[PDB]
Amino acid sequence: SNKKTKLIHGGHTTDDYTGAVTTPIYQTSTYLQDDIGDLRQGYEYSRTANPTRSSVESVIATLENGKHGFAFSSGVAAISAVVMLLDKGDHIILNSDVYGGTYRALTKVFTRFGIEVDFVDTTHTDSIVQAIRPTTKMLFIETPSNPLLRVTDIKKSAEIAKEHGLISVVDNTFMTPYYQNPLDLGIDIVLHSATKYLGGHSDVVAGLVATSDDKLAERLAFISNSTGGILGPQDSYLLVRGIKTLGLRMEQINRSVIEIIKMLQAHPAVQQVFHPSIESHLNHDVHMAQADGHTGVIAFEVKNTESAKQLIKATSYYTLAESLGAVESLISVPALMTHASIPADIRAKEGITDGLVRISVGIEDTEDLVDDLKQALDTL
Amino acid sequence: SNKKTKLIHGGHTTDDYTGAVTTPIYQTSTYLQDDIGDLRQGYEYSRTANPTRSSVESVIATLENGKHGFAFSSGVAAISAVVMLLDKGDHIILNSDVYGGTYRALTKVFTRFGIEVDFVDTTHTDSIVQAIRPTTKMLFIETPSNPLLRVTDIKKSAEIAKEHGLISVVDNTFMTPYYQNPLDLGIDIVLHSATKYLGGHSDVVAGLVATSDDKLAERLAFISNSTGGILGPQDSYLLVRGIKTLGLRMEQINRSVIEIIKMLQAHPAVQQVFHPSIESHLNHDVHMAQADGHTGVIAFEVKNTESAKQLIKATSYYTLAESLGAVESLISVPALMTHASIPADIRAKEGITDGLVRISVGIEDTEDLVDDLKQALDTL
Amino acid sequence: SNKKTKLIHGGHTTDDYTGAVTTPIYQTSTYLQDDIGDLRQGYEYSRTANPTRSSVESVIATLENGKHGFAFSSGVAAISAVVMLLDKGDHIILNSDVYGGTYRALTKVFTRFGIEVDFVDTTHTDSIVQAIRPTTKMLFIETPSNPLLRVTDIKKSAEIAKEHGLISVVDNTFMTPYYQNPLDLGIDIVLHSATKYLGGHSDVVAGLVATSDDKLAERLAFISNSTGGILGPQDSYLLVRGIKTLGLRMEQINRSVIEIIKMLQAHPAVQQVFHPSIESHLNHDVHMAQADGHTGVIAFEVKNTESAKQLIKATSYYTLAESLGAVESLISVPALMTHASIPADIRAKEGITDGLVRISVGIEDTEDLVDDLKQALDTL
Amino acid sequence: SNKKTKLIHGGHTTDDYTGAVTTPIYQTSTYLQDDIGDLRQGYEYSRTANPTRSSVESVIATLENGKHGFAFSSGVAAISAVVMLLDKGDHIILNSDVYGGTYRALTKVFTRFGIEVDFVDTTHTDSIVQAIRPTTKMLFIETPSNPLLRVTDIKKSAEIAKEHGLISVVDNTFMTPYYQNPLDLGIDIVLHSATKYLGGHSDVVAGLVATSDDKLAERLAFISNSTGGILGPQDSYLLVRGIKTLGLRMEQINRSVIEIIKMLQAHPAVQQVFHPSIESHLNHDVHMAQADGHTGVIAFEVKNTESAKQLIKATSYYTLAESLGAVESLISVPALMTHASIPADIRAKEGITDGLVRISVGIEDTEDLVDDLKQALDTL
Ligand SMILES: *Cc1c(COP(=O)(O)O)cnc(C)c1O
Ligand SMILES: *Cc1c(COP(=O)(O)O)cnc(C)c1O
Ligand SMILES: *Cc1c(COP(=O)(O)O)cnc(C)c1O
Ligand SMILES: *Cc1c(COP(=O)(O)O)cnc(C)c1O
Ligand code: NA
Ligand code: NA
Ligand code: NA
Ligand code: NA
Ligand code: NA
Ligand code: NA
Ligand code: NA
Ligand code: NA
Repeated sequence: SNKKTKLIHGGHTTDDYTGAVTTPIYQTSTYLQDDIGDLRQGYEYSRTANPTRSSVESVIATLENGKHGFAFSSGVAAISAVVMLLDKGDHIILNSDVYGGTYRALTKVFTRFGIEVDFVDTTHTDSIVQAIRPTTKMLFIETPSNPLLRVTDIKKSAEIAKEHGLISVVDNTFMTPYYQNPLDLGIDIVLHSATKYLGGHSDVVAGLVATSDDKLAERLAFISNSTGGILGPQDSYLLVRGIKTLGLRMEQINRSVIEIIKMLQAHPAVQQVFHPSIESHLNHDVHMAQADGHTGVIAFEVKNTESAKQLIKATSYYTLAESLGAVESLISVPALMTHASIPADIRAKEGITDGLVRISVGIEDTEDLVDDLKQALDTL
Repeated sequence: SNKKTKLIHGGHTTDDYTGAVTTPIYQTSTYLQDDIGDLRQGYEYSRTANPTRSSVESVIATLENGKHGFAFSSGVAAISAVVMLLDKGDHIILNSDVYGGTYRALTKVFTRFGIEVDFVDTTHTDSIVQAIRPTTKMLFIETPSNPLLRVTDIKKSAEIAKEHGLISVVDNTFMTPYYQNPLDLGIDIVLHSATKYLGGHSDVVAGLVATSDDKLAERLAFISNSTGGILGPQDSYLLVRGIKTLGLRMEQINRSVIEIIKMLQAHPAVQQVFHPSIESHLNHDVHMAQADGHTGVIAFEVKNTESAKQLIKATSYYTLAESLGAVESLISVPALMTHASIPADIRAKEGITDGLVRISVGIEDTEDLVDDLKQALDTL
Repeated sequence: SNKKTKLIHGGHTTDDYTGAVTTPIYQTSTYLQDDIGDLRQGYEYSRTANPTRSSVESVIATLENGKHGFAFSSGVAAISAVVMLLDKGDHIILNSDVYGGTYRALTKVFTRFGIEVDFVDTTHTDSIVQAIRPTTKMLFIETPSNPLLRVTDIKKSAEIAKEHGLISVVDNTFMTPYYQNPLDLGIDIVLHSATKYLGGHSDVVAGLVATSDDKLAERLAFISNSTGGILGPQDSYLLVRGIKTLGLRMEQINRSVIEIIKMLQAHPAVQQVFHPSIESHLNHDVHMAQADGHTGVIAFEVKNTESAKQLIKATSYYTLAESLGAVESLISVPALMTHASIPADIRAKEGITDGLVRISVGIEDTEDLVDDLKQALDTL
Repeated sequence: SNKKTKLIHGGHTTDDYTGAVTTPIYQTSTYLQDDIGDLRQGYEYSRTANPTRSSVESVIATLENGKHGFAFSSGVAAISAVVMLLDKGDHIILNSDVYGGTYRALTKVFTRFGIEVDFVDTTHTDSIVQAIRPTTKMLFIETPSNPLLRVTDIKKSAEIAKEHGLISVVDNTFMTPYYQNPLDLGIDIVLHSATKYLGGHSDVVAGLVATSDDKLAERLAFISNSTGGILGPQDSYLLVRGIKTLGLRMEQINRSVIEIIKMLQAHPAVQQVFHPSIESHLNHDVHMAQADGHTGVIAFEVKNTESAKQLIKATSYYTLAESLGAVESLISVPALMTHASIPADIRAKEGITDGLVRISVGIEDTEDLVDDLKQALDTL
């Protein structure tokens, strides 16, 4: 019914056989057949299907109001499976600032296979309409994006994609199914790095894909069985487990995000703050129209590299590590950690200043996180 | 020193920190950094590297006398990573009868990306030399093959590939590193479905790749990090564990294989038997030159479909399931289970008769397995 | 600092070696020694200590403001370890209505070893003072208790125990360290069935013990190493993981508990309601003095057995199963499931009527849980 | 049929529901009930029973030709459960040189509960008959024992126990069910530290108990459910897995043991060698009558402490660690590691000289292990 209930009771996450209230971990590769071709419960080889992976697929299908779910060994494995729906000569439109691993896969792997790619600022959807070529097959958007949290209108992207015969894809990692459901907005395929909020405990690398489209689902299933980037049963189980607390975690994170943003906007050592909840943020109205909460990723500007490093060292509760969506609050400097390969002046032009800090808000106490960052900002 | 010792002490499979005599299971996704860019032990994100996966990679590199190892979420994920070394327009030569999942990936996925593929009978290596096009980049061989155990000369394939500038790849699943080491024979890349003998307990779906080539290793690492078909830590641990008993298991299996083949050749209800140990087998001398033992996969002909099904039902210790390399002995009918999509007359032409039976010998008692199959054959 | 922060950053739950932000799972039994007796990090045999178990012990010590932690294979293993601090002829005072497994262990196992036991209504602490014999060594209390949630004054029990030289023990399962810390109130030893709220996901059977007493800790360590009821590394890891969300879960549960109690008190098909938050509840003031929140266990009276069974069948979000502290809301009938062995008239005398229902509130949406139970109560 | 077959197909280690050829890992604590008291498959709470633990219990019952199996969190947890069959005032006869953890539990824990214990040299069974008191309830023997491998006649111990109404128990760790089956010889209860050979990979701490006695089984079940020293599902699964290779491992170990003993007896730096295969060993005939193979534990005398330490440092394939039954060969000095608490002169009197070395033979190559130890012995 309501979301926190659906998180607990949605999907199949009990054992029909023994009644176990948690999904059994089928650490197995093959299955007995009573007669050639007669499978007791549909299973014959774990690559093709595994009952624990099936459980987590069922969960992500349910939570995104889709019909079919797919678990891959990582977010980029999910993304590659989706891109492999295309053929050489086909063309993809993506938002200009996609995740660096997505960019790296597309421009360094799939263009070698004849996939054509254009990166486009989708904060104006007419920019998509201009980018459409006769060969364009796919529209792939993240919203909001990293690390500047640019918002793209999901419903209009869906309409554009429908009118031009495009497979529409949304990378919904930053919002999770708890706050944003692209399938409800006409999108064909939604995916996630479950490594982030869904697993939620920094202990699983996984990707999840959902669709309501039977034919796209058949093609994704064939790709996943042929290229084999499948999530194992232990990790599927840990995903199912971590998703149970997703609503509580996201809501704690959102409370903290509101307070932290008030603090950041007030503080003199902080310049621009990037987050879709700020009403002056580009496409704020759009985000509130397609989502009923916020991501825990915030970026803000301190003065320079040394200010940023001092910030990191002076916090007690912000941890320096890769990834986002942990229980811990994480802190990073994109210009040094994710965009250090881009030349400095291009970084500056794009907004990736040396003092740009990205925090991923965790589930620590709101007051502690506000106070800790402030006292660290006070030391500049 | 000797192989059973190297299986126990080869690779890094203890914890340097605590002294744990088994590899810790790093069920983790990210790692603390003491300063931006300073990684305590080289780890920063589990997709890129994970210490348990690193352990199993170290093992497969050691066992194949390579320098670099790679663990993927399945055998076909390893194969796809290797194929993604190529670009559109490049061409691959494979043995005509490759594993059906390899064939399916190549002809249904990678040709859509402009990879050109020719399937060629490599039991005569000059057939490779004829198939070489100006665009040919890769030579990929299984030996022995499924389900008829056709043998390909690995060292000559390596020489051909060297002389023509081809990346040479051997799928070494059926023999394991215990009996056959393609890298020692000049091959550039060796891979395995670790789902089969290496894991050895029917409880892990995994692939493993080894190379001594620094530049090929860099490209494989980049592909694996960008497309993300990585083996998880729990499965890496179970692989490391199962590999410990590989020598003992393979040797039990080989003893059983010798006895079972004597029985099969003697029995009147059995016609042709396919296995490289039979001296009349094509390229028997070649196999004995490149290997010092045998695969546990045998195929043999009974009269028809009903004979085969009666065989399956009458055995007590042969289990009907997919996969091979279990502790259990497995039995299957290719014509119904792996080649049922091919038209019947093509099946017949290729040797896949309705009565062709494939067994994968397990580690049960030799006498029990010989006697059980015989009494089942006696009921025809 | 504040509790939700301490839950994330309290204890040692990262890897010092690799920087892994989660505790590695040391699925290992023994450890290399560089020289006889020189242990790299203190480990020599997993029964005696295991680094994953050490992590969870560190967590429970931190969360209870103790100094030493101990993980056992179940709550009753923890309880038995504590009771084995005593010698034959020694005497224990417990609250009259202890958990049935505690009662069963004490009266059916440990009295056969000469441990003397008296069950006493500790809601009046002077009742403890009367029960003190010259042989009395231990005072063991649960608060609040099952299934009627009787409250015992922890601080006065601590004072009594100090003055009479008793080892004081509190079973703190129902409240968790998040709401009640008996060690801060003078108690010598606190324990938990971590099977319930701490693990919190119905997927671990475990016990946890904490103390600040060095000498009691030495004796508990010796007992645990000699009788061997140790929690394994995988379960220790899952405990550490589940404890991260304990504050969020308990707080969601508490919000639901307040609303559900308002509903129950209003409903005509419900008679008495048992929960320490009700101001007419015996020792309500005491509970609010020793705790800053509430357990999720509520009991209430419907009319009879058939009413109770109809309730169970008519709910959509209350699940019929054993245990408490799940993410799911659980429902049970003590008179049939936990006290069916007691004669009916004794049941009635004790308050365990046929229509006594026990719910353990989960983390589903508050409104859904209130509405679901009401509409089920409406069908009576 | 034959033992290696029974190891693979004995017990229930597949999933009836999905056909999974390996036991699912029920990482769960509780089970749904369709109606109050109606359990779908007999499960209601994992402490009481868990389907993965049930699988391993089934295996150990099968392998010991018993009827009931029990998995505990460690060998000493199994031993304590068995001892808790007794009441205060009851008396136990054990062999004089029992495992130090058994001795420590009995004399430091259970005597505090009024259990009386006598340690007796059972290599002459009439020594048991003399030790029998009117209060004697249990006869507990290890054979062969640690570290001097003293052999006790199991069948005569069974007869004595029957005639005097004693519960007879054999700790069968060192021999495993593969070579010695005390239940077939009249013994009431057999147990194991599965930490050693059965798990076989140094990655599980576990105990296993088997019996054919329905009433003893009821009492063991009640004890295990009340005191709660249960083996978790992940460890139960790893036990089931490791037991598959037990025959192959034990047989490799036995081949190595024969060769290593020839070498040791020949070498001039080695004095006495203790192992039941040596024909001059006390009760050699008895051992060959009750077993059809050998333990992998050997002890032998070098000259002194410095010789022993030089031996340890000079080997390449003998690892210094606690425990036995690994895949690795392990080496230890009892006088320093397991008997360092006993005064020196008592050590000497008992045979625990400073130069007494204990090796546990692993599954490395036989020649490597013989040669490695010899060249290390050559450096003295
Ligand atoms: C309430 C509920 C739903 C409803 O899903 P919506 O499409 O969001 O209304 C789905 N699944 C479960 C298990 C529920 O309890
Ligand atoms: C003996 C030994 C080797 C030797 O490897 P080969 O190339 O086959 O000679 C390698 N690693 C370990 C651990 C060994 O013990
Ligand atoms: C704040 C904090 C504490 C403080 O504990 P209290 O005794 O409750 O004040 C302890 N540990 C950590 C990690 C903390 O962050
Ligand atoms: C052969 C066989 C047995 C026979 O057991 P024994 O008592 O040793 O003869 C038992 N179980 C299985 C599965 C077997 O295959
Ligand atoms: Na459900
Ligand atoms: Na649609
Ligand atoms: Na090693
Ligand atoms: Na080479
Ligand atoms: Na910490
Ligand atoms: Na105190
Ligand atoms: Na079986
Ligand atoms: Na008997």
